[PDB]
Amino acid sequence: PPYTIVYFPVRGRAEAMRMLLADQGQSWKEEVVTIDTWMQGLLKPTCLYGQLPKFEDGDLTLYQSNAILRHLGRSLGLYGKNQREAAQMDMVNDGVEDLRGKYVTLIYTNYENGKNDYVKALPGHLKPFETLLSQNQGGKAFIVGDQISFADYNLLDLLLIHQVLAPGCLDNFPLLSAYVARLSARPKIKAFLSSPEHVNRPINGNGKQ
Amino acid sequence: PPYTIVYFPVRGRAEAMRMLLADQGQSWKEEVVTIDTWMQGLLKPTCLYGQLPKFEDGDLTLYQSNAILRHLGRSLGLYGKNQREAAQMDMVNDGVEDLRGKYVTLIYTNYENGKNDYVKALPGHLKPFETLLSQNQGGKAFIVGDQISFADYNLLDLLLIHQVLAPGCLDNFPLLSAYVARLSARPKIKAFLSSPEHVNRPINGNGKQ
Ligand SMILES: N[C@@H](CCC(=O)N[C@@H](CSCc1ccc([N+](=O)[O-])cc1)C(=O)NCC(=O)O)C(=O)O
Ligand SMILES: N[C@@H](CCC(=O)N[C@@H](CSCc1ccc([N+](=O)[O-])cc1)C(=O)NCC(=O)O)C(=O)O
Repeated sequence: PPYTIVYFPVRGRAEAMRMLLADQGQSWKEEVVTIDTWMQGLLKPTCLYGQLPKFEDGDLTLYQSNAILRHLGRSLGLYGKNQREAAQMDMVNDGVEDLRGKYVTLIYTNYENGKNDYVKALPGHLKPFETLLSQNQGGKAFIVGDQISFADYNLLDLLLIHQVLAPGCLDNFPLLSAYVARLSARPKIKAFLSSPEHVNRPINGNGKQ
Repeated sequence: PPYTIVYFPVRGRAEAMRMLLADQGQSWKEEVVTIDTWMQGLLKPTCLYGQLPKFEDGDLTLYQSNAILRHLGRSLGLYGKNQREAAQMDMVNDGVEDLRGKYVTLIYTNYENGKNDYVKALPGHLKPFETLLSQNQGGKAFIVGDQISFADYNLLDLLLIHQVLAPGCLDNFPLLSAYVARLSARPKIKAFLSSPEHVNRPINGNGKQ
């Protein structure tokens, strides 16, 4: 710390790290970049991969949303208790990111013509996570183990935006449903989900959700 | 241990971990799954995400190539000397994974009509790595720190296949060129890169490269 988040005025790839920080009682500076400013072409070229979010831990400057989540999980005790749990949380996060990539393409490239096909293919993309919970204390604890990890925050965030995109996508996934309701109930999480910062912030940058 | 790689008869997303295991003097078993066997649909459903590669490390089974690479780095000491380097390495690997994703898209879904555009845009995608090396000991060591890490193996593999796709794409990147030659010169990698198993394995599933 101190933490600073440089990103567009949307939840997108910054919301999971925001929940994580919040749930851990951490504070951070918010450096919002409007599309207008972005198109000026002054910030983009100074970005490692020419993209946001950009993360600053004071001395360390980072890019790549998942790399940032992993850094936070590792430097905050949210990365499992051993090497086996760490490997599994990664396997989980990788799956979360694959689905997120598809979500983004849909939202920004073919919402109208693709949504119908997306929602229909969604169940087969959620099952792997339902299966992971069943194999872990009947799905009573977390995605991996019994302690909140950076992978949970990413998964939770991914499931929440999908419930918005398709209201009943978790109806056939008991474990995931309760899992979502539970984590959301967590004091600082529930509070984060109701804060104006979050509430007023659009999920995506094109007004689609 | 022991180590077992379950994947199609190609290098693709398994060559980097193989090269990694090779440079560490480690041996492993290969369970080659053919296209005809995969089409039977017996194995696919047993995969967490319905895809390969599948990795077995003793009683630990893993899916997702980058999760597998991270597991090996952590367990074999190829994940930096501290948190700062670990975060930096994930930032690199994620970058490598974004370009790999685009590479696969070109190869499998738009090779003939998109290659020109891809190669023309490639310099912009390689610049970040050149930059990363110049900021680390002037670029005489590795991608992050003074010790080889899982990120190097993934980047090295990606760079090698891009030289096959676009001969001389590293001509305008002195650090990245010398980097490849340097790492490819490592005795164990030098041997792997010329080993029959590696050589006899096509780069991708459709023969295009
Ligand atoms: N792998 C990278 C992917 C980053 C990425 O896609 N970044 C987008 C923003 S998230 C998606 C997004 C797009 C637009 C808005 N907006 O408000 O206009 C918000 C979010 C970006 O920087 N785009 C700028 C560019 O490439 O030039 C990661 O995980 O961090
Ligand atoms: N994010 C996952 C992506 C995995 C992936 O794309 N897997 C492909 C194989 S690598 C790309 C590939 C495709 C085809 C061949 N082939 O020989 O026919 C080889 C490699 C797959 O399992 N496809 C089967 C399916 O989805 O049903 C990861 O990083 O591991």
